[PDB]
Amino acid sequence: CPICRDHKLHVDFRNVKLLEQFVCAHTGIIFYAPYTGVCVKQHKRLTQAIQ
Amino acid sequence: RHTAFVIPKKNVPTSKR
Amino acid sequence: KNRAARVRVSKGDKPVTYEEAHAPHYIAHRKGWLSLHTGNLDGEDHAAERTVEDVFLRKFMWGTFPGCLADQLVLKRRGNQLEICAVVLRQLSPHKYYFLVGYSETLLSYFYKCPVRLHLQTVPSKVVYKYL
Amino acid sequence: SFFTKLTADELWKGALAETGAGAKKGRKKRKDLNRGQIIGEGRYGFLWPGLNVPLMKNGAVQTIAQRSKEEQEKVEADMIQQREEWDRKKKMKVKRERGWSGNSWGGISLGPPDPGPCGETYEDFDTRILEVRNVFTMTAKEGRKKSIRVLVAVGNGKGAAGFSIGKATDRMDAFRKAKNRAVHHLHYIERYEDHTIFHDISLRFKRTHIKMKKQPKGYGLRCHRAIITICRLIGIKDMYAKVSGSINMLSLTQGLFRGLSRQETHQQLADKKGLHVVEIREECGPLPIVVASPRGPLRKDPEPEDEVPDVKLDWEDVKTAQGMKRSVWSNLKRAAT
Amino acid sequence: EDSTDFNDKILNEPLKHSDFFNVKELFSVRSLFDARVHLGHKAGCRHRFMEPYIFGSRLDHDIIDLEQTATHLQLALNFTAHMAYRKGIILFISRNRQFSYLIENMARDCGEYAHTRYFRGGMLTNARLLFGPTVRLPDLIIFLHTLNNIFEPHVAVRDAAKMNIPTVGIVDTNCNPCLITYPVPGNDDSPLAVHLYCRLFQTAITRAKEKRQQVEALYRLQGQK
Amino acid sequence: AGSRLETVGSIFSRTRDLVRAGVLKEKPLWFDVYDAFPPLREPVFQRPRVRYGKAKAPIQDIW
RNA sequence: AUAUACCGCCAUCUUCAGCAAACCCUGAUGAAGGCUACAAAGUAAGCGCAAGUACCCACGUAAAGACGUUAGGUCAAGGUGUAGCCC
Ligand SMILES: [K+]
Ligand SMILES: [K+]
Ligand SMILES: [K+]
Ligand SMILES: [Mg+2]
Ligand SMILES: [Mg+2]
Ligand SMILES: [Mg+2]
Ligand SMILES: [Mg+2]
Ligand SMILES: [Mg+2]
Ligand SMILES: [Mg+2]
Ligand SMILES: [Mg+2]
Ligand SMILES: [Mg+2]
Ligand SMILES: [Zn+2]
Repeated sequence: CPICRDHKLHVDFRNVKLLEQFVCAHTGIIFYAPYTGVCVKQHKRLTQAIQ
Repeated sequence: RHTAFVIPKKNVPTSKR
Repeated sequence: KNRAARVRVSKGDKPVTYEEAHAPHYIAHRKGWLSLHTGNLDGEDHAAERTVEDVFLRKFMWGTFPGCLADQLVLKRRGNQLEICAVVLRQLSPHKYYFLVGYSETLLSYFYKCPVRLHLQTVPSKVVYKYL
Repeated sequence: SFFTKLTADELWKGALAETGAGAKKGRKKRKDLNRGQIIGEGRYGFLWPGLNVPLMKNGAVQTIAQRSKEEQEKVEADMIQQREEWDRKKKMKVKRERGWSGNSWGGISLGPPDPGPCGETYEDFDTRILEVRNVFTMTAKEGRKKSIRVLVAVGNGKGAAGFSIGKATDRMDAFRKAKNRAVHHLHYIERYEDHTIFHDISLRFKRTHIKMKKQPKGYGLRCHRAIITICRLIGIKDMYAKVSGSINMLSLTQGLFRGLSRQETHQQLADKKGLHVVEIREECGPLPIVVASPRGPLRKDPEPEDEVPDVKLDWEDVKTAQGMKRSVWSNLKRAAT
Repeated sequence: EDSTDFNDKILNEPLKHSDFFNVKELFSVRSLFDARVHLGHKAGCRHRFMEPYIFGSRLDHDIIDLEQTATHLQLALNFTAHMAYRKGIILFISRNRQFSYLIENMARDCGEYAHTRYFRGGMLTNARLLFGPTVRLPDLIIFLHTLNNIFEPHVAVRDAAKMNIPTVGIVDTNCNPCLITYPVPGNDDSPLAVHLYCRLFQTAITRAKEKRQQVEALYRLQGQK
Repeated sequence: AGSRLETVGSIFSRTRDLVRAGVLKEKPLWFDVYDAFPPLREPVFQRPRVRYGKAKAPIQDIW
């Protein structure tokens, strides 16, 4: 998936520029996993880091 | 397998009067 | 339908030379012969021997100058001289042409026991008469 | 016998059998064997001065020499390796970006249209295939004749887009005809805020029904895959569309362009009625947003307020608003489009 | 630096005047009436899109409202003059064989082009193949007759619109004016009417060309000094 | 070049829109003239229909 | 062995005049279709016919005769793909 294919992308609550890519800029909702294709494991880590 | 292969080519300069 | 020595019509992208563009019924009308000797004149002999020699010389030159010949050979015989006129391309270096000329003339002179000469005319590319 | 041998062209023409009755009514690859061969190189490994080796060495003319058995083995082995590498490159397969499905032509890009004769260019336009069909016609002599019919769409992503059909015996010729012709039949599509349509569009073209809904930003393209392709060429980012009746690709494409080209902008509505066009957004509260004002005089009499509008409603829209629409296939999660 | 002043004094200046070439002095409702421009075809031949321009029917013979003819003719002549002023290519078209010779002479005299012969398929939509890749198409097409000789619209009306070429056209009561850019309702049969049209367009084009030379010459004299 | 869809709008609207969209690099020679002195009616293609029922032509007899 | 993998050389309609790239237009941009000379959408390189040439003429006779049709004929002219035999 997009997160797991690049080992230099780190899902961290401080790396906000990466987290913004998984949030809708118009509605503020977090994209569901099939939208971007991230696996369930990384989608949970993204949801926790975003929160 | 897949066969919808796009292969672009152009005619040869063999049309000159 | 007749087939012999006919380059058939295509999509207009096949370049043909002047010789290739004329069917057999144009021989002596619009195109000449590729070999001239006295063997086929009335009352002359040794037509069979001249023919075998011509067939060999064409194969020899084709494989001796691979990818260089831009047209068919013209074979001429006067007395016991044998002149080979060939139109070649300008891809090989001149040194290799001079080597192959000195090599082929000498080898053929000893093979057919007669003075053989090779005249080369170079062209930048195969002369196109029409696109069939 | 030396006199029974033939040339390479004659040998390949026979072995390939590209011509023949078997290849006429639907009833092996050539290899150039003179490719890596060097004039003068033979099995015995002789070094001919002036042919396969330099004529002069150290200012002196070289003499006839012959490579040693070991040195000739390396030359032979090196030539076989050079052959495998050359052949390996051909077996390498290019990574194709598939279209709607793996083996379909639909959705695949064809690149920009070819530059016109008068130095005209179309680098700003992208081309997409919508349909490839093998059409057959019966002829007196040959019988069942095979041809190709292609439908392609072009667009610059900024409102200018068009489509065209291409027909030819060969597929690549049909591709050329279609995309070069489409760039001369361009529509201009008005876009609201450069991302959606100006209003809901509902039309029928022949037997194909298309219903399009204006959507806010971030909604995406939730439409028939062919409509998604065309919307990307036009520059529409957010829209919902539903296709009903016949799903004929050509009628779908032609119907889509008719509806999108016949839409009324907000400025055209303001000029036609001589009134302000005011937009109300729930995210902006009761703030009235004027989107268009009439360039001519402004009317003084309000628009008549009919207590009950006599507009025809779509049962699918009403049934969905009442929570009575039940479908396991609606509102499914999908990849970003 | 100097190009903007050129295009501003020569190309943009005439577009700021309602009648820069004074084409309203070339005709009047009376002169059109004396040329029988108001006589139309019988009511049984009327085209539906011509009803707005018809004053009425006098004993089953449609009468063309010359008040509208005058306003349409004013716009058509004004547009033709501006295009001649801008050095546009003007092509006259007409399949009426009674006036073929007249129209070809008028085109040669005003320095423009005529096509009164059989119109071959693709003269406009396939011109680059018929003439050459660098051929320049007409900037304006003037139909003195919009119908071909089987009483159908001349194919060039459709093809001029396809190639986005504006068209001026005399439209009789049996003609279809929907695709004509500047239609002029009028009689296209009587020699007096056709002769009047040829004089008006020829004079409008000749004046505009002389005006372009007067303005250019004056612009150059003032430029040096 | 210009769109050849002669039944979609008019030569003016099609030209104006393609000029906006940057498709046409230059405006044609006639565009500025049309804009300054437009025709009374925008030349839009229309399909002629026969009249049915009680529809009649509004042409009156001249007496 | 396979002419039903083919080159090569041919039969046949042909004692024919048609074939066709590249475009354009019509049919709502469907499979498809495209002429009227007081002409109404077709333009067409090239190929064939024709013209030239051979024989005693400009006549005649030869020669020529495209694209396609019959998986037509020939693996036994020669060559050759595939398969098979190698005391
Ligand atoms: K055969
Ligand atoms: K054989
Ligand atoms: K065999
Ligand atoms: Mg025969
Ligand atoms: Mg697959
Ligand atoms: Mg009339
Ligand atoms: Mg057979
Ligand atoms: Mg004769
Ligand atoms: Mg014969
Ligand atoms: Mg002949
Ligand atoms: Mg058989
Ligand atoms: Zn993952």
